[PDB]
Amino acid sequence: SVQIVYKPVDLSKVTSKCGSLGNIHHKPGGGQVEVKSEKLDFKDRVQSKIGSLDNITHVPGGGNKKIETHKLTFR
Amino acid sequence: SVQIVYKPVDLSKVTSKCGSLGNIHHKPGGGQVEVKSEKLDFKDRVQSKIGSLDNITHVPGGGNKKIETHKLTFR
Amino acid sequence: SVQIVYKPVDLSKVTSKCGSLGNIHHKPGGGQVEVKSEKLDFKDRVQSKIGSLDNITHVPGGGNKKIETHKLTFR
Amino acid sequence: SVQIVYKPVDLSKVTSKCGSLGNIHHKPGGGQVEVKSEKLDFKDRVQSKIGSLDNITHVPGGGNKKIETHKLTFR
Amino acid sequence: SVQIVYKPVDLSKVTSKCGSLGNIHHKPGGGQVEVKSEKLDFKDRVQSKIGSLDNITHVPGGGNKKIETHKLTFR
Amino acid sequence: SVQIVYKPVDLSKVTSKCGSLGNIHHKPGGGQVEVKSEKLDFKDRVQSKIGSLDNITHVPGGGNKKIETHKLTFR
Ligand SMILES: Fc1ccc(-c2ccc3c(c2)[nH]c2ccncc23)cn1
Ligand SMILES: Fc1ccc(-c2ccc3c(c2)[nH]c2ccncc23)cn1
Ligand SMILES: Fc1ccc(-c2ccc3c(c2)[nH]c2ccncc23)cn1
Ligand SMILES: Fc1ccc(-c2ccc3c(c2)[nH]c2ccncc23)cn1
Ligand SMILES: Fc1ccc(-c2ccc3c(c2)[nH]c2ccncc23)cn1
Ligand SMILES: Fc1ccc(-c2ccc3c(c2)[nH]c2ccncc23)cn1
Repeated sequence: SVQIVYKPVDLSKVTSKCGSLGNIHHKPGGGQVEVKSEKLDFKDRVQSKIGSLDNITHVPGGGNKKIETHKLTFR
Repeated sequence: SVQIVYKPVDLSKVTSKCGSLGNIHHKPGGGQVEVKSEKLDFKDRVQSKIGSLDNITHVPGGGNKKIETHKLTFR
Repeated sequence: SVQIVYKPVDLSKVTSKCGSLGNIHHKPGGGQVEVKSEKLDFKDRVQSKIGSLDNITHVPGGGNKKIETHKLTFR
Repeated sequence: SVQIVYKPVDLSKVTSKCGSLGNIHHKPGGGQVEVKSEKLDFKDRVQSKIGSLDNITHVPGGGNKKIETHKLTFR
Repeated sequence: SVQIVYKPVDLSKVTSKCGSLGNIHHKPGGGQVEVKSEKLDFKDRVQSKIGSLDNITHVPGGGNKKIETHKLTFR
Repeated sequence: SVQIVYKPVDLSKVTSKCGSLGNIHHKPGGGQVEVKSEKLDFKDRVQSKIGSLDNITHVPGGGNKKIETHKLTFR
């Protein structure tokens, strides 16, 4: 005989209050970029990125995160 | 005979209060960039990034995080 | 006979109060960058990053974190 | 004989630059107001104001002012 | 004979630069107000103000001011 | 014979630079106010103000001021 009771209770709270949020300024890559190449030999795969790439401004009002995992394994 | 009771109780709290949040300024890469190359031999894979890349401004109002794992293993 | 009772109680608290938060200035890479190369031989993989990359401004209103793990193992 | 030449030259400048302007919160009179009167005799004019009156939020983008007066008086 | 030349030259400058401006919070009169009166005799004019009155939030982007007066008086 | 030349030259400058400006909090009158009166005789004009009145939050981006007066008087 085997009896297993799995009764986790979650009454938790993840909250945030922000009176005002803003005046955010993100300016990447305002400088001049010059790339001058001459007599280059590439014998394999080439990946090149020039300029302003993949810059992120992320401004969530809350941005609160809850991660919870439940696992019952029986053998 | 085996009896197992799993009754965790969570009444916890993750909170934040912010009266005001802002006036954030992020300016990466305002300087001039010059890359001058000549007579380079590459015999394998090349990855090149030039400029302002992957800069992040992240401004969450709360940004509060709760991670909780529950694991019951029986053999 | 085996009896196991797992009843952890969490009434904890992770809180923060901030009256005002801001006037944050992050300026990486305002200086001039010059890279001048000549007669370089590369016989293997090359990774190159030039400029202002991967700079982070992270300004959470709370930024409070709770991590809790529960593990009951029976053999 | 009387000769009068009035030739003022104005090449002046009143300018302003604002990158962003906002997140302004004005909350007057959030408190409870109770006025309880009994057996008052007024024998003349009465002016009464109760509550939230005449509060101003004024947010001009420039709000720049130039005042100039020119006066030539001859007798 | 009388000769008068009035040639003032104004090449002046009143300027301002603001990168960001905001997150302004004005909360007057959040407290409770109670006024309890009994058996008052007024024999003349009465002016009464109770509550939150005439509060000002003034947020100009520039708010720059130039005042100049020119006066030529001849007798 | 009378010769008068009035040629003032103004090449002046009133400037300001502010990288960011904000997170301003003005909270007047958060306390409770109680006014309890009984058996008062007023035989003349009465002015009364109770609460939060005439509070000012003034946040100009520049707020720069130039005042200049020119006066030529001849008798
Ligand atoms: F289905 C998807 C969804 C998303 C992406 C994805 C997102 C972001 C980036 C990316 C790929 N590669 C990068 C390199 C440098 N910086 C940022 C990124 C690819 N496949
Ligand atoms: F079905 C889909 C859906 C999305 C994408 C996807 C999204 C974002 C990016 C991407 C691919 N590759 C990148 C490289 C650099 N930076 C960003 C990205 C592809 N397949
Ligand atoms: F599905 C996805 C989703 C996201 C990405 C991803 C995100 C960010 C970056 C990335 C890849 N490579 C980088 C290199 C340097 N700095 C930042 C990043 C790829 N695949
Ligand atoms: F033609 C006009 C135009 C405007 C007004 C005017 C404006 C503002 C106010 C006012 C009168 N009396 C007040 C008392 C207390 N606080 C503010 C004010 C009267 N006549
Ligand atoms: F033709 C006009 C045009 C305007 C008004 C006018 C405007 C504003 C206000 C006013 C009168 N009396 C007040 C008392 C308190 N607070 C504000 C005001 C009267 N006559
Ligand atoms: F035409 C006009 C224009 C404006 C006003 C005016 C403006 C502001 C106020 C006012 C009168 N009396 C006050 C008492 C206390 N605090 C502020 C004010 C009257 N007449």
